[PDB]
Amino acid sequence: AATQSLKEILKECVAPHMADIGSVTSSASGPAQSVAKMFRAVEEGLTYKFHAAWSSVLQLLCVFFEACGRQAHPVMRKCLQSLCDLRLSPHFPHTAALDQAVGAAVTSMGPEVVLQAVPLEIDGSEETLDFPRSWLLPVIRDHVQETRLGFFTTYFLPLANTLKSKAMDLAQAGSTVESKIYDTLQWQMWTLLPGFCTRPTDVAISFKGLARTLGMAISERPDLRVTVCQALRTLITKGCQAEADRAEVSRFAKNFLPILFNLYGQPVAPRRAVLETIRTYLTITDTQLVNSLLEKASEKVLDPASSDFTRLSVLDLVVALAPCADEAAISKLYSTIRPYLESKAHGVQKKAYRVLEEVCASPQGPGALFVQSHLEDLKKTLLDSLRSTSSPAKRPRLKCLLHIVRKLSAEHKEFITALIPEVILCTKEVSVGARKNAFALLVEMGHAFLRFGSNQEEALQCYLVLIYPGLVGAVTMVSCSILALTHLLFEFKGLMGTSTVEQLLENVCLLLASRTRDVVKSALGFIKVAVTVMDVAHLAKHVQLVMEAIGKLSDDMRRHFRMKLRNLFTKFIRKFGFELVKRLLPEEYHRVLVNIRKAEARAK
Amino acid sequence: GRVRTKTVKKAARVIIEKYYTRLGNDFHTNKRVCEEIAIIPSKKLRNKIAGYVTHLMKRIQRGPVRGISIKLQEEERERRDNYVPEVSALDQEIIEVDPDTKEMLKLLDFGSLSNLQVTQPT
Amino acid sequence: EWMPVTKLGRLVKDMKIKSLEEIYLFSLPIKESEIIDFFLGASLKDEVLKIMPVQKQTRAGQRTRFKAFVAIGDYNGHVGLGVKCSKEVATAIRGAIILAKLSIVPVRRGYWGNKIGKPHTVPCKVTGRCGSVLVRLIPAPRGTGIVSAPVPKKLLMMAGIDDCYTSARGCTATLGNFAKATFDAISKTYSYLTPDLWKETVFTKSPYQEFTDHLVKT
RNA sequence: AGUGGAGCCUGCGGCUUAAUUUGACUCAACACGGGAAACCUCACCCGGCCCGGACACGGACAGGAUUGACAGAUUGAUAGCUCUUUCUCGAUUCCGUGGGUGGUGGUGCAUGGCCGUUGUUGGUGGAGCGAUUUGUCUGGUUAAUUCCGAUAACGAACGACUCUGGCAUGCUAUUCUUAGAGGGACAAGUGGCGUUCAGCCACCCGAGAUUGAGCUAACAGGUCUGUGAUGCCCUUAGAUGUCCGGGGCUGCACGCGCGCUACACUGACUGGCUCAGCGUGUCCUACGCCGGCAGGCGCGGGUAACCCGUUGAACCCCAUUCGUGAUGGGGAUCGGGGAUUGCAAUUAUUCCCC
Repeated sequence: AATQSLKEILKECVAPHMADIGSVTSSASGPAQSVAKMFRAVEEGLTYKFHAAWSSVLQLLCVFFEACGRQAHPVMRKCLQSLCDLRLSPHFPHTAALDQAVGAAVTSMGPEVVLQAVPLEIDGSEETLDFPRSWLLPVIRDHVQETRLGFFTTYFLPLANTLKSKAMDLAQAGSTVESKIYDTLQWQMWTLLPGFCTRPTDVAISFKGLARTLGMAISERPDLRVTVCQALRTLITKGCQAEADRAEVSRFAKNFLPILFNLYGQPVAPRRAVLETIRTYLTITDTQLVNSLLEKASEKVLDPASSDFTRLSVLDLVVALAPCADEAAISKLYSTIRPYLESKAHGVQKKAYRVLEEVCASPQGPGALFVQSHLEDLKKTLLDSLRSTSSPAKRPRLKCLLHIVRKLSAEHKEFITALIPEVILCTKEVSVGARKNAFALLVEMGHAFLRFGSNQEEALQCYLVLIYPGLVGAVTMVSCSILALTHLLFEFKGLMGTSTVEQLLENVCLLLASRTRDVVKSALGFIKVAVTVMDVAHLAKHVQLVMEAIGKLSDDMRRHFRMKLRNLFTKFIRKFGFELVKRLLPEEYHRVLVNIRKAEARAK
Repeated sequence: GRVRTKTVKKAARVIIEKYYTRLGNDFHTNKRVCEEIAIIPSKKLRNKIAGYVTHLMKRIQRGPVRGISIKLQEEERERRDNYVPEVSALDQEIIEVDPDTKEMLKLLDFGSLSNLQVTQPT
Repeated sequence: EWMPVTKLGRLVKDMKIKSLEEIYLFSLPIKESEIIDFFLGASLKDEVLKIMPVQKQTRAGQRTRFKAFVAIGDYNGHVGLGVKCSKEVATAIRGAIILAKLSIVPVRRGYWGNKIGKPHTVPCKVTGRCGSVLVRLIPAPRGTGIVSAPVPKKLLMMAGIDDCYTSARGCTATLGNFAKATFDAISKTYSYLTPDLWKETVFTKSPYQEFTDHLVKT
């Protein structure tokens, strides 16, 4: 109670008044001296006499730091030294709380003043191997967000460079334990840079001192590269709020793009981190350099004297460059990519479909203007390339169709009713990502037909009678249609109209009589979804038919699908009486039925 | 979902307890060093151990550096196990030999030995 | 489902060892009963020689247990003998069956007079001894059958011995000693050397040395 | 501190009785059966009404078989379960004769229903033909086959399972068909949510970030009333037959034991003083009046940290009388009255006063 109370005064009474009070020193006069008395009392409450409230005391110091660090910094260095001293105990059960408190102090402060308070003793050449303040580097990594980058340069570049040099010097010297420890220490020091890139205050002047250093660290220092990439990504994701900062990042982007392109295009490496960095770093650069690099990449792809790995790497660069170009470059790239959709290489078709997905991904900008400019040609090409699409290329292509259904006009029903069986066959595609995309695309046609008419229910009835014949043909595509209806029954629950759903349920029972295991499994999934979704009052009319249908299934499919029947019996027994299902089922199922009761007995 | 098994955990635990020095940040170098350190017959659980050692070394590297320092006797026990001197202890300048051993060497055709010294029993 | 532990069991599980006699050729210990159940299998018949109760003396009191003497036999080939004491009679019986499968030995069959047809009797008179019990088996002419007490009659019929003369000495009233002695004699059929086996033995490769490239894989 | 000695009360034996209902006999027999029994609570005793099967045979019944019943007379009981009154009720029958014929029977045997999860000694190895032994132990330690360690012993008990596909321009007789082997996928990487550790979500790359095969049965985990044309023994000798009235359970020479009050002066009587807690209540009681006192009368609160109730307790403290004796200590046992509780207190229910 006292901890919650003191936290409430620290959060509500003193926290909004930092701007009026200002910085406090040891010789304050007004309410700043009262804040000094606050911290003196809460620091005196840290000694050995308490020894049991230390979780509460350390939480109080944590909230005090995150409340008042920025303007109470001259006085708290003694308590930071005391907190560093407390972690030197033999058995300290409050290590996590102390780490959280020091991290809150660093977050309110920044590393410079707290390193003035408790210095790192890993400055170059040490005597022993037991570093007592090794937790400060994880604290700084996890909790630096709002400091200056120039301190990171002028402190963490030379010392980490000397530690790396000492580690490699000891590496040819035979000692392989100290070298590994120093390499781990310098790699931990290089992981602080994403923390420093969070919200810098002088990134408009200090980024000039790190451009060549980050370039050489991403060029000939592989062990840092991922973190290096992450650092730049982290910077962008929360550091281009101002305009001079973004101007500096573009001015150095004109140097960083060839380096990142050369590292991505080299043979063998963390290619996907470099690709994500390239994607974001293209989303924050000027369009003329985008057009120049896109033209160079198109020249590299169209060159027949390039290897397949080089061609695929430059196609990945084309994928990255595609959403950030202007209308003319996007149109020319689309004209170049369009003949590649019929290529017999699955990789080339996959990259072309990824380009088509990426250019249609932007909801605004030159991609959207390209979509509204070339919708007819895109529809004709995507309907023409339906027959010769490879199995991996199904996964991005559906997403591209997704990106052209979300802004589709009313006079487009033929395109949808031609795409539907491909979408169902992709709901039973090999790739799980393709299955997820096909399910989301069926949902997207479900939403898209809710915009072409005034009444939603008859529109969904039309959407269903467009997919009803799929329950008639080949066994695998009937199972496809049952899975499609199983997915569709989950989002538009009442909008189909329960009676119609009931009819579908009855049809499912006929398909429950099939010999194939996949059709039976899909029917069981549909029955589970229907039991979950549609109402018990309309279930009670249709309990008997479906439970008779699952009753006379078989011995083999009963034994194989015992868990799905167990869950169905569980749901039916939960939603109705145990005794009705007990009489109306055949003999053996009774035993399975009774087991559900102790769940209802012993989950309580 | 997916959960790790006990066998992969204990084998990875022995591997990290023994040869922490050789392991690195990349995955397939961990896989090949785990392949060449110990005897693992099947590929799948070997890849599972490689993934688990990669995860735990990423976890250990984040941890404050002191676990790594206390791994110091392992190499000394290893360097002691493989210590040799600069000069062989069996390469002695003068070796004392019984008269009967000298007769045995003479009868076994090594009568022209030069490092031998015959000490009579006094 | 059988998951073998020994190298011999792994070779038997695969198609590397074709017959049980190969294991008899190199005198290897058989430690898994599934090897016997794999090679002989359905041809094995088992007769319980004796079920008898004992009161084992423990500090809680005398507790009743059952001791089972079980002879198992592939006719026209192989026999084993097993003794097991357990809490339950079924547990003792199945333990004795397992123990008798582990002790399957092959028996030599010869001819009494001229050698026309399949061998029917023992090749020579052999003697097995167990705890003052002596069992002597003498070759018999065709059609005589096994002239013996009922217990060695059971073991000799399971051995595929069609006919034999028997002479027992000692305390025959104890069944285990008597069965173990006749088992010892029908093992000494292959322990005996005749002028038939005078040719120098050509040494083949052992299964461990022949299928070592398969055994390193598992 | 006592008990065992005394009075009273209760328990068990014993003795009485028509009955003094009953299991247990040195802890687990001894205020256990919630058993503080006046009717029930009772298992005991003395009496008195009533009827007690189906089937077969023989009678009566529609010229009522039988059911129901107001008033009055009886017996120890308002007995239409008898008489006066015989009035209604329409087959729902009741009168004898019988029978190893028995059924709301008693008891045993065999096997099954209702619920889920998937210190002892084995297993394997060593010794002995075998009973057996080793494990389960020199030492130290521990409540202990525990722990440290030694050691012919090692391990134990009381769909997260196994296999496996997509892609190979690779090896093998081999880019289009083959079938052996070797690769490749491991949550590997990224971003968020996360005890910052278990995990979750989504995504890039990737052929594959999960596509297919195999796994009612077992329980000693609990526990309980169905099947047999089941064996015996009984069945106007009711496996406690229902009801009615009255008794008894308390009776008392005596043994073995739990308890209460005492033998007093560290005390008994009288007056004044001042302090609790665990708990209770729709019977707990506040207030006033009539009362010597038990108690009555009129009124309110409380289905409850509210009203009883600041729970107004007793020992203890301070003053009075007594003064070493069967005493004013101790109160049993008796004689009279009065008032409540309850259909009923006579064999004293309880309380009050001489």
